[PDB]
Amino acid sequence: TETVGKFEFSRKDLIGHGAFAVVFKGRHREKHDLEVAVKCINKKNLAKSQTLLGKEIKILKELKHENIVALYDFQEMANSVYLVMEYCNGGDLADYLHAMRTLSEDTIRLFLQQIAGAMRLLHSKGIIHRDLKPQNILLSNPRANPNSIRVKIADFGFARYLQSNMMAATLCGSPMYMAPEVIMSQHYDGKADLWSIGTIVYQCLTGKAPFQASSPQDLRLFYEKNKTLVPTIPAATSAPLRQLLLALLQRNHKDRMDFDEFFHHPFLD
Ligand SMILES: CCC(=O)Nc1cccc(Oc2nc(Nc3ccc(N4CCN(C)CC4)cc3OC)ncc2Cl)c1
Ligand SMILES: [Mg+2]
Repeated sequence: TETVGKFEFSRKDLIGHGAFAVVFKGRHREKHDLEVAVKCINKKNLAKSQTLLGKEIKILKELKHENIVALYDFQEMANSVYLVMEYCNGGDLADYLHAMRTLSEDTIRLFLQQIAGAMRLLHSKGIIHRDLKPQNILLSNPRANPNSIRVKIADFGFARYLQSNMMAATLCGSPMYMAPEVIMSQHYDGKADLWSIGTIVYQCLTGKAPFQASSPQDLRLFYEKNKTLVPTIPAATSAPLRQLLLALLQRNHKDRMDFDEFFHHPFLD
């Protein structure tokens, strides 16, 4: 039993062991029914793990939202960092998709409405996530309201503030979810995240990536050679969902849907 402020956990109660964090279940030390997740350095990748967890503290201490995993406390030192976070008892979207194979439009809509709510806060704060993918979208059952299941965006280790007249250029994220401009080593902005979201939505709908390749390098070459990208959308797809996907999965960020359009899109009614 280790303690971090008013919280405790045991390293028996593993949640998961990523390359840049190890996460354990724990609880408040007074209020034992308040569950938490405690994120720790992965010493196999100490320097990078420490950097990412420090960056996550900097971003998350500024974000309170129902659809973003909450940072309850943290403890940063020269050689160790801990985050104490809201426990998401439903696990990740990736595991859910692995079981469901595909999601109905109504479920996509429920989840996407919540993601958009989170993204509205990020966009208003000038923050880009840069690693949106099903492994970083968590589910929580916190319930006498309709559709009480909650989506929570996690893993802000790669996120940054981006001033509204500036472009980012750091290469980070997961190749299969990365916007073309990102993986082609160009300058990008907040619309890179909208591509990632479009690819998650497409994956939920069809069970596949919109643009398949054998490796990151292959996917890059594919985007380089194809000046327009058109995802294959099933004929059964509703017209608002088809239009949303086509507007999100535009190769060129200038042509891609922007935030205001995304938040007010007919599909999300
Ligand atoms: C390798 C999986 C992992 O550790 N992934 C992850 C990714 C992002 C954040 C995170 O931390 C948290 N995880 C949870 N919950 C949670 C997260 C992941 C799972 N998995 C993921 C897939 N595995 C195959 C099974 C369990 C189970 C979980 O509960 C039940 N709740 C709060 C935080 Cl801060 C953990
Ligand atoms: Mg961009």
